[PDB]
Amino acid sequence: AAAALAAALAQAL
Repeated sequence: AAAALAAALAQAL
């Protein structure tokens, strides 16, 4: 989940 969330956030920003 760490990675999943990291990635999504990278995209959002």
